[PDB]
Parts: sequence; C-alpha cells; structure tokens
Amino acid sequence: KNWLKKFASHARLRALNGLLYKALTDLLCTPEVSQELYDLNVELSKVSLTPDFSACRAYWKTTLSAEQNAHMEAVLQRSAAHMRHLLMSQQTLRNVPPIVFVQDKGNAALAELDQLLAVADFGPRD
Amino acid sequence: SRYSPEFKDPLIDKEYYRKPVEELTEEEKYVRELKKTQLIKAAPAGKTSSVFEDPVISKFTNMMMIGGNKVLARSLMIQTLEAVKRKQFEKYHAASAEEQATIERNPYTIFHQALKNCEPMIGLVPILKGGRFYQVPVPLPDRRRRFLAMKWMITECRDKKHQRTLMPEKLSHKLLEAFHNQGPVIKRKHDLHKMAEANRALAHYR
Amino acid sequence: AKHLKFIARTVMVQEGNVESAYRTLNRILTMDGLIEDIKHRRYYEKPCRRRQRESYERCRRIYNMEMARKINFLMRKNRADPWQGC
Amino acid sequence: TKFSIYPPIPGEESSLRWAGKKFEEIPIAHIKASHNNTQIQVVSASNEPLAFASCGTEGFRNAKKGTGIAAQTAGIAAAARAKQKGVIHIRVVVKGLGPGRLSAMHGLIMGGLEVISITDNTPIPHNGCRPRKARKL
Amino acid sequence: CRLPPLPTIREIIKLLRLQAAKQLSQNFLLDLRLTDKIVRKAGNLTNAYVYEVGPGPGGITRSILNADVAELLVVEKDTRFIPGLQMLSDAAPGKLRIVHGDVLTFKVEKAFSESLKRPWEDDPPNVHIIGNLPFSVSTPLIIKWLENISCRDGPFVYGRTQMT
RNA sequence: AAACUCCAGUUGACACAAAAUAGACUACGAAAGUGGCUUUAACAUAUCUGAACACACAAUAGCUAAGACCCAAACUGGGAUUAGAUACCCCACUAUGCUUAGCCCUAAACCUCAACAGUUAAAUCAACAAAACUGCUCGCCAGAACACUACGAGCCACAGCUUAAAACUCAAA
Ligand SMILES: [K+]
Ligand SMILES: [Mg+2]
Ligand SMILES: [Mg+2]
Ligand SMILES: [Mg+2]
Ligand SMILES: [Mg+2]
Ligand SMILES: [Mg+2]
Ligand SMILES: [Mg+2]
Ligand SMILES: [Mg+2]
Ligand SMILES: [Mg+2]
Repeated sequence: KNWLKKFASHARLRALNGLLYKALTDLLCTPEVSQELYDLNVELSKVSLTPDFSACRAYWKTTLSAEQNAHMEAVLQRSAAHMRHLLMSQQTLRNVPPIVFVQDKGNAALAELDQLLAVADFGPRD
Repeated sequence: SRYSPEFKDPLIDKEYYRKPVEELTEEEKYVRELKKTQLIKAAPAGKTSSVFEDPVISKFTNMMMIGGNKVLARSLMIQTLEAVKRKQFEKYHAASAEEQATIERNPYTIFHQALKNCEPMIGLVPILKGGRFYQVPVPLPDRRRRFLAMKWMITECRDKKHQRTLMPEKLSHKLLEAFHNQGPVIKRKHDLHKMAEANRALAHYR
Repeated sequence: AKHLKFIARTVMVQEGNVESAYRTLNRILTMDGLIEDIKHRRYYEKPCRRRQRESYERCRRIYNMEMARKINFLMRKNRADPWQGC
Repeated sequence: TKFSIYPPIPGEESSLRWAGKKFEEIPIAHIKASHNNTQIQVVSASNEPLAFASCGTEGFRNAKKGTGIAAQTAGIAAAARAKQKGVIHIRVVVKGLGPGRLSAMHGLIMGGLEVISITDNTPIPHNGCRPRKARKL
Repeated sequence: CRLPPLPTIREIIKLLRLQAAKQLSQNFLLDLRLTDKIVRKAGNLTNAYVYEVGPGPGGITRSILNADVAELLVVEKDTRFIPGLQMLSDAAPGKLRIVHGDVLTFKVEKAFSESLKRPWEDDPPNVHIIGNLPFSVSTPLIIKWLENISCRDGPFVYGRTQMT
C-alpha cells in the first residue's frame, strides 16, 4: 500500500485499566519488548485511561537512585510505541491509545514518615 | 526596600577574614575577590563580632519582643540567664561529692540543650481535599522545628494560669524542666509525635 | 509427546544461580519466537489481519534499516568545523 | 571442565552427580502456571507422586490465586511435603506463562529444595486447534 | 389546558445529574408534533382510559393529555422524571396518575374500574396502551402481553385493549 | 457468580480437525486461490485483439442428500452486572467451518491501472493517486435523483441472480 510514502508522510474504564495493567506487567515480564527493558525490572503501580480514551498512563514505581531513574525513563519512553504495537497485535485490546509512562512517588511520603517515626521520641506509653 | 538588588548582606564573622591566603581554595578566593566589586548593606543594629554573641538567644529575645521594646526583652533574657545560673549554683553547693560532676552550671548550655529537647521532627499540614478536613504528617525542616521549640516555650511562659509569677522566674523553671526532658513543652512535643503516629495512613495524601 | 524429555527447552543451573538460568531460558524462548507464538495463539488472528500485520512489520523493518543506514552514513561529517569564520 | 548449559544425555555417560544420583534419577517438580492458578506436583524419576500443592489448596480463592504470593506459598507447601519424603534436588518443568511461573520456583527454593535444571514445556501447537475469538472489551 | 413546557435536553442532562451529553445512554422524542402524530394514529381517545409506559420527559404524555382523555395512568421506572410528571399532573387536575415501578411487573388489571370490562367478542373496551419505551424493554413487554392476550388476563382483563 | 467435581496434576495409548519455525522468502495459477510429507498424472496456443447472454470456471456466506465432530461459533438458554444494566464479560450448546455427490453464481472478486505492440523525445504535468505518452482492438459512458428500482426476458436460483427503463421533480449533482 505504498509503505514508503506512509512512513515518509465509568465501569468500563476500570475494567479496561485492570486488563491493561495485567497485559503491561506480562509484557514487561519477558525480553519480548527488548533485553535492555527486561534487565531493568520495571514494576508498574497502576494504569489509568484518560476519560476520552486519548492516552494510557502507566505509572511505574521509581527507585532511589537518580541515574537509574533517568535511564529507566528514557528506555520506557523509547519502548512505549513497541509495547502499544504488541498490545494491539496480541488482541488484548483492539485499539490502544498512546502509552505514556509516568513516574510514581506516592510511597516516598510513607517511607520518609516511617523512617522518622522509627527514631522519634513518643515518651511514656508510646 | 531602600536597598538596591545589587547590595549584598554583610558577613560579620571576624575569623573568616583572618583566614590565611594559603588555606583559601580557588572557589573561596574567587568569592572573596568578587565581594570587592559588590555593594554591601550596612550591618544592622544587633549582631556584632563580639565573642559573647549568641544567635539563638538573640532570636529568642526578638521573639519575646512586644512593640519593639528590645530593652525590656533583653532585660528579661539576662534575668532568666542569671536566675538559671543561680539555681544551678545553689543545687551544686548542696550536692554530694559525686553528684557535683553531673550538674551543669553554664546557663547557655542549659538554654541550648533545653531548646533542642523540645524540637519536633514530624509535624502536620492542614489539608482539605474531599470536602472534609485532613491532617497529614510531614517532615519538618530544621528551621521550622527550631522555631516551634521557641514558640512553644514562649507561649507556655505567657500562660495566664501563672498569676503574678514574673517572666524570668517562669522561664528559668521551664528551661530547667526541659533540660531534664520534663515539663509541658516536652509533653507537647510528645503529643505531636503521637498524634502524627495515629495518622500515618493519611501520609499518602501528600 | 513422543519425543525424549529433558532435552528441548532445558537449561542447567550454574553454581546454584537459578535466576540466571531462568533469565537465560526466557531469552532463548524469546529469540526462538516461542513467546510471541504463545501470546499470539491465545486468540485467533484472522488471515487478513495476519497478512496485514506481517506486511507492516516487514516494511517497518526495511524502512528502519534504511533510515539507520542513512543516519550512520551522514554521521561522518559531524565533526569540528575546519573552516570556522569563513 | 567447562560448565555445560545442555542437560546430560541418558545414554552418554557423564560424571555429573547430585548426592550420588545421576541426572535421570532426580525428582521432577512439574509447575503448571495458569492465568488464575498455579499447581505444583513433585514426582519421582519413575513417576511416583510425592507432593502436590496448588494456590487453591493453600486457601487462596478467586483472583487471589493468580498472584505471585499465592504461587510462592504453594511452592513452599509442595517443597515441605516433598522434603518429608527425602527430596532435596529437583528438576523443574514449567508449563504456561501465568503470574506464578517464577514465584512457584522461588517458593520451592525457599522450601529447601535445590533446582538443578529448568525446563519449559508450555504447549505450542504447530497450528492445530482453532483458538477462541478476541474479547471485544 | 396550560401545561408546563417540555424539558430541553440540557434540562434532562442536569436532571439525570450527568453533566455531559455523552453519558446519556438514552434517546428522547422531544418533538410534540411527532408525538401528536403517534397519539393520532393511536385512534380516538375522547373520554378514554390510557395506560402510558416509559414516558420520560413526557412528550407523549402531553400529547395524550391534549386529547380529551378521561384518566391517564403513567408508570415510570426512573424517579428523576417524577417531579416533572407531578408538575404535569398539577397542570391537569385529576387526569394524570403517576406510579413508580417496572412495566414488566406492574399489575394493570386492578388499575382501572371494573365497569370498563367488556366481553371479548365485542369491540375494544375503551382502554388503550401507548408506549415509547427503550428497545431493550419493549420486546420482553410485548412477549409478556402476547401471553396475557393468550390468557385474556393482565391488561386484557378489560377486553381486546388496543396497543400502540 | 454460575458451571464441573464420571474434577484436577504426572505418565501411557489415542483424529474424516488444523498444518509452529522455514517465510526478514515473494513463488505457482486465467482469476478465485495456493505455504505438513511421499508418490502418480500435470500447468493450452510460434501473429495480436475477439462475448452480461456461446463454452468452461469463480473467496466467504447460503441450500439439497449422506457422513465426521477435537476446537471455533451466527442463534438459543443460564451467571454477573445500572436503575430500563455489558449487544460487549463468564459458562453450556446449535446451524455453519470438514468429507462425498449436486446446487446457488455474489465480494473493497481492487494494482479501484482492459488486451497486445512501442517510446523516453517533447510543453513532463488541471489536482490527487501510480512518471508522461503513442499505435491498434474490444468493452463501456454522455446532468442529478427516481434506480444495484418497475416491467419484459433468461436462469436447478421462487421476496434470489443477470440485463435494465419511463413519468413527475431540480439547477444543480
Ligand atoms: K484492494
Ligand atoms: Mg484471444
Ligand atoms: Mg455485446
Ligand atoms: Mg462460489
Ligand atoms: Mg458451505
Ligand atoms: Mg456442529
Ligand atoms: Mg479484453
Ligand atoms: Mg442520469
Ligand atoms: Mg434486481
């Protein structure tokens, strides 16, 4: 179909989010996407579909190191399109919106609070 | 502000300038040479190169101020320091031979340690999101906890249940209590660390 | 079923490194195309869709290789300017 | 001697031994990692069942069966009941690409068994039966 | 008669607390001329007793009321349209009886008087059913009413009641 | 949740079903189509063009007789779901997808490019598509809608297929 020129030129939402989360975890479980992505051991927290189905935000858990965070971000952004293609080719969903990988830092508050709470002085009776 | 943005704050430290040129690193040498070009604000009334200058006590005195009356605030501070010193000497004379090694008589050490014993490490931020109000724990910055220690001490010493007891005497008693991890200010720190322990689950609302 | 067991798709553990053996097995199954076959066989892909997908993949690979070749060929010129100023 | 990634051949004599036994005498842990369940069966080299554990036999119900923790618990239970019959070394045969593919092996290791080889036996037809249609979600 | 205005689609959206024109999941006939045409094809309704199903906004209800009916029984499943139908009833005193319930389970044989019951062999018994329901509900309803006609019970205790 | 518990796991025996990888190949056939292995037959024509109807073929769906039935699956039941739920998810199971002998004769049956022969020089050339043309032949087309329609005729087709109008209307399409 002249490929050269082509290249040259709500309850439902929750079920879809759960399905996409499972599919994305299973995709990241192997070197199917890429060996470099597989070696990074990316863990996903959740998947959120925008109300108009215009983007799929996959929230990935960040680590403590910053160079590793930047590298994982770069690899995920470079691999998003291939993962979308795989999701549509495996017929998990007939149409998948563009995949956006967003960092998740919610657990940082709990982590730091517990760290300080360990060394805090509550005095008598705790 | 009557000062131009060009004006930089002065550095009153007296031993900083006496540093031999050999000890200066190239960054420090560059900074010193830069300071020649810059305009410097007039050093405010207050901090001095005096060897007895103590910024913490100066801040405490400024926080006790009412209506710009610095003479009276400093009078109360020096009276408190003298009262603490005299009480420590009185307890030192009447102490046994072995108990005189564990009595601190320096009122400055007592003041600093008492304020350090009242600093909370975790505090709360008032946040209403879902139509109902929610406290959430947060880590307090060092400045914030240093401020809270002094504010709690002053508010406790300004209580009305102390009828006709003069401020230097009240403050000396509270400082000597907090030096030994006692009193209502330490209890206020503990009731904050505990009531922020009861709300760890809300910490995900940050 | 009729074949001998413990020959196909079998990996030995080196010095008790079970994780490394499992990851090596995952790599072998991936590059042999077995993982994609298993995942694509879960639901039936219609023949027209299958043909379109293969055509798209082949032409995507060809186009990407040509673009990479062009970029690498033109990379040689990316050096310091020898006639700076003029 | 260079380590051989390839398994030993029954015919070709080899020096590799595990507690005095040859490769073809080691017990086999069969893991079936489905999408909603993981089942582990330990059998002897002569195909005599020694232990069995699934996520459902360990109390997990409905969606909780299809998690890593449930498969790990099933692996630990199978490893305990196989240890009680003299099993130390095992050959792992994994079938399926479910969530418990690796967690079951982890549970077996934490239960005390030593994995000497990993084999994949996931069913791959050479285009036999027709799969079901895609879900129109 | 002075009847209140037909609700607009914006008012319907706000009443259903949807805040959008995409989550409606329902179609309405908010044109009184088409409803007049439908009620005209339903026949002569002068001093007739009409059983209305699935009114919603009430265009069919208004068109029936404009026809000189005797009493209009209106069964609605969604409570949120009941205030509008109550305003309609206040406009027309005594001509409108609003009931909340499912048409699939509502019992019509008791609604009207027993003096309207005519023999099966006679003409239709001055009782009419009119309905613009969701297409997911009209097929079960017509199957149920076909069974009732076979048994000459339910809405057809009154006789050969006509349906539109 | 229903369903099954004559259930499930290992091992052994075991299709009238479908043919991983090779294939990142681009082949064969008039087209439709054709991608597991072996063997037997076997892929017209030494000018070209030449048919709605002549003579032979035509994916999928559909219909007669018989058979096979793993899996899939229009319909048909059941489970779960808002406030008129999910047509959509889950379970079970038909016609049908398969073989044999006959029908039916339709596709975005498309490279949306009629067959043969020739040219690359010209102003290349409305646009886009797929560079622009020449010779010769057959087929077809002359505003829109009425109309993949009505009537007539033909057909193993019986509200089916092929051929295919007119009136009224409009200034557009
Ligand atoms: K085409
Ligand atoms: Mg010819
Ligand atoms: Mg002709
Ligand atoms: Mg055919
Ligand atoms: Mg057929
Ligand atoms: Mg069948
Ligand atoms: Mg021709
Ligand atoms: Mg015309
Ligand atoms: Mg016709």
